[PDB]
Amino acid sequence: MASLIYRQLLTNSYTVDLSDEIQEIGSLWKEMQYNRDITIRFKFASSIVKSGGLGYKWSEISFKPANYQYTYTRDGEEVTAHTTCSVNGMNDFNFNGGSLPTDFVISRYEVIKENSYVYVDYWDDSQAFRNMVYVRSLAANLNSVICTGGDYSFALPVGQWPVMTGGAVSLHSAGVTLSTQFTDFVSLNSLRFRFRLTVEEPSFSITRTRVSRLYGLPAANPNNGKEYYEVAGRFSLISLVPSNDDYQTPITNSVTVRQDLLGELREEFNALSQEIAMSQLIDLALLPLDMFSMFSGIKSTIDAAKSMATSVMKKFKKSGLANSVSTLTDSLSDAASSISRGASIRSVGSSASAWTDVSTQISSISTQTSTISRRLRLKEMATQTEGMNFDDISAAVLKTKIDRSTQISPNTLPDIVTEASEKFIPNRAYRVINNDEVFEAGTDGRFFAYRVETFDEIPFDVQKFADLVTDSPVISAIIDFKTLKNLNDNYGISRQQAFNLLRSDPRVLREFINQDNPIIRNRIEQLIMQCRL
Amino acid sequence: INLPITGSMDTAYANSTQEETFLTSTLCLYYPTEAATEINDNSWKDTLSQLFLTKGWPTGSVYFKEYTDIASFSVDPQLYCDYNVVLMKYDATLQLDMSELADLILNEWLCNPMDITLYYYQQTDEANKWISMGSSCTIKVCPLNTQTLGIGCLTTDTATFEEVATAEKLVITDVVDGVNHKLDVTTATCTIRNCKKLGPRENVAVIQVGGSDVLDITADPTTAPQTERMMRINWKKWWQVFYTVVDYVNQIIQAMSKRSRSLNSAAFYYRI
Amino acid sequence: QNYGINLPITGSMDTAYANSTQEETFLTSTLCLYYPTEAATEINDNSWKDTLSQLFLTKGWPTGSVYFKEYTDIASFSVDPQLYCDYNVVLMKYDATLQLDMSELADLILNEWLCNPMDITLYYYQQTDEANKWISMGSSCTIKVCPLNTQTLGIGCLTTDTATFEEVATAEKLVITDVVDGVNHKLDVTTATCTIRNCKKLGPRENVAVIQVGGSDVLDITADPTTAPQTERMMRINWKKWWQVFYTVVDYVNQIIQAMSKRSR
Amino acid sequence: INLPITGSMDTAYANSTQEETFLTSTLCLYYPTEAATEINDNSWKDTLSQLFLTKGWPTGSVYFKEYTDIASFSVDPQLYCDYNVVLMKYDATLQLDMSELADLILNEWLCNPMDITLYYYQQTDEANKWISMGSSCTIKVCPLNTQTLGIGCLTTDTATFEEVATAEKLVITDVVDGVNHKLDVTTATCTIRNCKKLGPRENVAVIQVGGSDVLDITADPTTAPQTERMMRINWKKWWQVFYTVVDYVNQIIQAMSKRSRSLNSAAFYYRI
Amino acid sequence: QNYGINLPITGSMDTAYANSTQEETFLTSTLCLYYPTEAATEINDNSWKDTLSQLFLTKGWPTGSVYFKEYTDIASFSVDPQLYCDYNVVLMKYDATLQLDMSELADLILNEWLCNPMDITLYYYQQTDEANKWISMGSSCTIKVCPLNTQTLGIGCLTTDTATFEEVATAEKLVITDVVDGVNHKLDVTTATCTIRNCKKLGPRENVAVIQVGGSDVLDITADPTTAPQTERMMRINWKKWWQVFYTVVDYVNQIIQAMSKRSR
Ligand SMILES: *[C@@H]1O[C@H](CO)[C@@H](O)[C@H](O)[C@H]1NC(C)=O
Ligand SMILES: *[C@@H]1O[C@H](CO)[C@@H](O)[C@H](O)[C@H]1NC(C)=O
Ligand SMILES: *[C@@H]1O[C@H](CO)[C@@H](O)[C@H](O)[C@H]1NC(C)=O
Ligand SMILES: *[C@@H]1O[C@H](CO)[C@@H](O)[C@H](O)[C@H]1NC(C)=O
Ligand SMILES: [Ca+2]
Ligand SMILES: [Ca+2]
Ligand SMILES: [Ca+2]
Ligand SMILES: [Ca+2]
Ligand SMILES: [Ca+2]
Ligand SMILES: [Ca+2]
Ligand SMILES: [Ca+2]
Ligand SMILES: [Ca+2]
Ligand SMILES: [Ca+2]
Ligand SMILES: [Ca+2]
Ligand SMILES: [Ca+2]
Ligand SMILES: [Ca+2]
Repeated sequence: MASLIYRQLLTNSYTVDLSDEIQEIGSLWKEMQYNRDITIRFKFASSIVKSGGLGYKWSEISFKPANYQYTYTRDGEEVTAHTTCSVNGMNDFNFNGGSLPTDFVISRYEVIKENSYVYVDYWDDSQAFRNMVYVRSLAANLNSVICTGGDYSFALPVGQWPVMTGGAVSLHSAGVTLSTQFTDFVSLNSLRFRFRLTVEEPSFSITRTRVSRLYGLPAANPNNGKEYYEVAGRFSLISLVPSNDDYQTPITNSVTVRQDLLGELREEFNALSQEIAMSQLIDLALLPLDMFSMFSGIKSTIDAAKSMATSVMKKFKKSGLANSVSTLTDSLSDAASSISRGASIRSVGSSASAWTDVSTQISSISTQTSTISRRLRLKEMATQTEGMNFDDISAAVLKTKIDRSTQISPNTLPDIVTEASEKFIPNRAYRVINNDEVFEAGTDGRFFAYRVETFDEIPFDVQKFADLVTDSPVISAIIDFKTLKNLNDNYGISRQQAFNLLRSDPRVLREFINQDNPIIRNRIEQLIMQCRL
Repeated sequence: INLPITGSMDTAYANSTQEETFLTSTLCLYYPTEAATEINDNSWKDTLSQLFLTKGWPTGSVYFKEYTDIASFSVDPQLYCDYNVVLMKYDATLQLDMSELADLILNEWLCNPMDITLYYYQQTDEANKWISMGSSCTIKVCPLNTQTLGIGCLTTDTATFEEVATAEKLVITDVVDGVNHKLDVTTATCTIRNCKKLGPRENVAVIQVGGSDVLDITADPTTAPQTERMMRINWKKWWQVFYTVVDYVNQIIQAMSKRSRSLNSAAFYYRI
Repeated sequence: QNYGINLPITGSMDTAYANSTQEETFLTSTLCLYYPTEAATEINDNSWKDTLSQLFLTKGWPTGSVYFKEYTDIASFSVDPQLYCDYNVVLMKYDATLQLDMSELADLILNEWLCNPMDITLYYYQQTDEANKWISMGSSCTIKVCPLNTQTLGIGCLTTDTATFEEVATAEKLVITDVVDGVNHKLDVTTATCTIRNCKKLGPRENVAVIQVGGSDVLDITADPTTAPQTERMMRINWKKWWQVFYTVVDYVNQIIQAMSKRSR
Repeated sequence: INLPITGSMDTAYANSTQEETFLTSTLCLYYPTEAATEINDNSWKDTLSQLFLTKGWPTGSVYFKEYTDIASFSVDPQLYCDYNVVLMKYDATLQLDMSELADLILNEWLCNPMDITLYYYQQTDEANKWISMGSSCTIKVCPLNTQTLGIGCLTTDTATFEEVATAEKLVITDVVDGVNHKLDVTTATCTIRNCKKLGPRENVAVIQVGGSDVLDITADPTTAPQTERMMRINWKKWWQVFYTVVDYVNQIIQAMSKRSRSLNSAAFYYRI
Repeated sequence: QNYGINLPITGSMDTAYANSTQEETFLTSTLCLYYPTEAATEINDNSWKDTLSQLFLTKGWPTGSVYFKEYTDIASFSVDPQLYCDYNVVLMKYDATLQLDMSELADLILNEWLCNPMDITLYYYQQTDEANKWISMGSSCTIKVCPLNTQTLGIGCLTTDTATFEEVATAEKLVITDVVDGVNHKLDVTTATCTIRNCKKLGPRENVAVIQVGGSDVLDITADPTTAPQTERMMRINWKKWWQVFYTVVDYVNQIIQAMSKRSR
């Protein structure tokens, strides 16, 4: 569950590729209340480029960005505003009367249809457009406009004039995003809306030609002499003004942030480690905290809310954990395939098993046990375990810290999740049960064999512990033999409680933690203090 | 000191701390220029010194402080004495001025500064007010609605603001607690500070020398209290007033007690 | 929640270390630097304050928590030094002709003084204990003192002729005077220009931190000549510029705040 | 060697290794030209050697290496001996220069070179600094943000950078540890290297021939340490200085200790 | 983590051979080639460095771990060779007129020397053991020695008439002088142009690898005329071009790094 979240990150890694593709082909806190009113007055431009010859042929009639700067009244103050209108995704038609130099030819001219989209960047000298540096949500409700094309005559020096007329489309507001206007010394943060085009009744046509009953709006005279087109509405915007002790609300948002750069985030984690409780933590460490539930309580910024899970995933599949997993899978595959020329490095067990191939040894049984235990961390996020599955506790600590820690940011949470997953409980032990005989092991080179009912040690049977841990399910050492025996001695323990502690059952664990057993509280506090970062 | 204190009821009453608190404390009178004027003398201070020397206050314990005007005194009072007395003349045209002075020096304030241009301030509780001091404090304020727009005012036009003060030297501004206010103030001539009120200042003693009690320490019109260090005298001269003070100083120092919070010389603490 | 009372505290030596307060005390505290005009003059920039604040941001001190408060010279800063912050750092240039002024300044700000007023025209005062002194502030203080015998007669000075008095100061913007504790003195001061206050030294203000930017350590805080101590918050740098000084202060601010402790009074 | 050591407290103190470390080690004084000039002799080196020969140091073990001035010496000090003594004069103008000299020779540094035009570097810990040597290093620094843009500086206009060093032969720059800086440097004259400070160099010994102890080895303004091999003398001549050195050399070598890290003729280790 | 001590080590014969360190040291280390200007001349290509780096990329070394460092001539390189990398390769041309010079270069860089200074003017030195030599560098050295007898007088030379001395060097950029070990010698050296150091030879420097691009093996590292050894990191090549040589080095770099071992000091 709390390890299922890591398994799900690894599983859904395949979305990072398409996210990067999209990005490539594209390229204490408080709250302030916009939902203020606006009126956007804009207009189009055109770019006409004629060919030489006798003057009967054009090679381009295309659209062009168009700025505009005006003033209007809002809530009793005259505000100066500035718009910039452009288009994307248009149909390029062409007319051709022949190859002779005297035949009417428009080699390419643009028309915006329902498959096009126009963008209108907006800006004014109000307070919102300097306060919108950290946004939580943005959405606008604007009325529609109907923009119609006007009369346009082609200057043919000889003969009759072709008259471009008709054409009309309806802009309705659909989509709001942020943008920037780049000045000579400073930059301005702006709010660009996207209107969708809906074709209308008036059909564009080119007189004295075989073109008629053609809908859309071309670039010849889109404004039809109108000085501008005007939409009116309201824009709703939420802010993340980094305020403080509950007074002195900023204005202009009055802040810089950690973009000037972990050295102090680690100290925050090491301050928040021990404050965490244990009973509620065990109550939280059994919950399948999938992507939504893990990334809901984060009051993110408008960009982090869009890319948070993918942001952490693109770094989570770069780490020792992911690389070790891929290495293990490659080892298993190459072992199942290479048998004829079989990799004969080592096999501490009945036969060759990738889980039991000691290597990189830069006591012998201690080394073997530690090396075999460095792969039970992979068993944990491979679902061949039975108990509290230590990575689950690590993820519970993670989700309990990143909901409190003030210092959380879009660039920041990535590689924090991974440093957590990598450095939480570095040393950790596991056990396997077989005919009432428990064989333990730990990455710190320690092994303990012992019987369930009467805890008394036994020689550690290697080449059997391996044969069992390879295939049989594994368990975690939350209740490891040292503390287990201390408990069975001082706090006299029953058969069922001991079996459930071997199986690492949260019911009996939380029951002891509520019975105030210091020989378990100390162990859980040790696990917390190891989950330090 | 969050720790508790324990005691009993059988213990015996100790000797009187009077006749030693005098030797180990100082006293400071604040008197208006009118007093020295009507007196028309230059040794009245040494006279009151030698009178206190009979009443038990030793020679180097008493001090006097002329203050030309009630407002001039209200402008940043600097009280550093183990016992303070203030003789306050009555003037109906200065009722709110010498009620604000009372509320300021009788009680203990914890003050943060205010940057009106970089920030928009509010109040949290019913004890978080804005005290402005200076030579001419003309204040105007605009309350902002739920959507950061003005209520009966405009964020750009200062004329539309609501004038709460007009060419005053000390103003204690209380507004609706729970809304964001934009301000406009003569920041060149006056500094305005957001202060929380705390436990009282038992070190001072205001003595209204004229008419009936008017001082409303409490900014809410429901208590209208009258404390023990808020006294009243009827006067036709000033020597009689000072003789009264001298003869009944022990009662005033019984009405007063040395502070507990800390040492400081101002009417308010600064905590940024 | 007893106030102005002192009671026995108790504890033990098995307690686990509670927290780690840095990076939270930073967020919930305010820091205030006091730099000289020479530094801004050598820097010649209108954005260095915002720059240093953005830098402190990395160390954890947020934007609206760091403050800068210029001072023209050591004398101008010693005249009524109003240090009101949760953490104060002071930079101090070295000048052998100002050792006593910049030691008096240290003795004043580092230590917490309880100061009663003084009325010279009427009263003749005496110092009771070794921690009782007379601190005079103003534009220019000129102090003269006549000790007096048991019969209020002068010793080497005439109570009427001020010229006979013995001079201890001459147009100083700050004097800290320690005289023979146990005899009554008659004083003469330029009261119209400077104020003198009879002060007693309580324990030390752990809220400030002085940093001598230049020469060797010379600050003789304690008036007595036997101790000549040097505390934790009395720092020393060698310099040839000021940007390096500020970068060093920033990079080692955490040590400074571990050397400083929030106030008790 | 990561293996552990063991011992005991019943073992006895062995004989003196002094009077053999002299026979199997070398000593090297670094004095200023002012000394030779004041002396105005030619065989004073042979004199000091024949004097040392009584204290035990044999003929072919002592060496004298002249340096014209503190900065000229600071530029690439080539200390290669088994015992180094340096005599350094006091000058309030060269205070920081001869504190940086101390920080450089007294301590052992691991240095990586820097490519400024092609890269932008930062600092990591409290012991990673940038040391620049040469005829005149005029360094300017511009901090940057995460998105490679200036903070109080413009990445194009060099004249907007922050000049930390102006015409200094040896500079030891410490900047804020965590942020990326862009540097402008006179690469044609000076070379600047990112060096991490290792443990101290126990092979050298500084002697401030003049004023009070001012050397601040550690760049943090809290320690201000005074190490063992950092002496101070008062002088009016140089013969008295050298006689003092010779007469109390055994104490100097008892405060020094041959290195452990490695053999190397430079004042800092180079590991690319 | 004890330093400056020698402690006994232990081991066994049951431990298994760990995975290979090549393709990890190739990333966590650095390589530095030294080539002669003749090669760049014959080549006349401004991109050969990036070409060879991209070729190394296939063999494992990353792009910013390899360095090429030119040198005009064997003698101009012998003059103060400051090798600081993790794996150094040197290419060396064969020239019978430079046999001893390019053998001294080998005996200098291949081995690790503990070098103390020398004061010709004052002292008369001697060699204690067979591994104490006198190595002199500079633009042009001219060394002349005079042995002494028991009573500090010359043996076939006069302590005043320098001309009587015996000439061991004549206008050499690098010299390695081994004289009779056990007799006091006086020296005359043009110290303006050259510096002479008294060095002791220690275990080999396993960081450098010399490659004689030309004729037969003549390099006699050891000065005793009995060993005449050929070491592992002392290679020979036949050549008619230079692209082929660099391709050989790139294709057999792993063998070179197997024949070399990182330093101990
Ligand atoms: C330390 O943590 C405990 C509980 O975790 C809390 O009660 C205490 O206030 C903390 N200390 C500080 C100085 O905040
Ligand atoms: C307390 O007062 C009584 C009555 O005056 C007196 O006898 C006694 O001495 C006083 N206590 C002390 C400690 O002096
Ligand atoms: C150490 O000194 C003692 C006393 O002089 C001497 O007897 C002994 O031989 C010395 N040790 C050695 C190893 O010579
Ligand atoms: C060395 O090779 C073996 C066999 O393929 C492999 O199991 C081991 O992980 C390798 N070593 C490292 C450090 O990857
Ligand atoms: Ca008023
Ligand atoms: Ca209120
Ligand atoms: Ca109004
Ligand atoms: Ca002074
Ligand atoms: Ca006199
Ligand atoms: Ca005294
Ligand atoms: Ca310098
Ligand atoms: Ca600048
Ligand atoms: Ca640093
Ligand atoms: Ca030679
Ligand atoms: Ca001869
Ligand atoms: Ca020899």
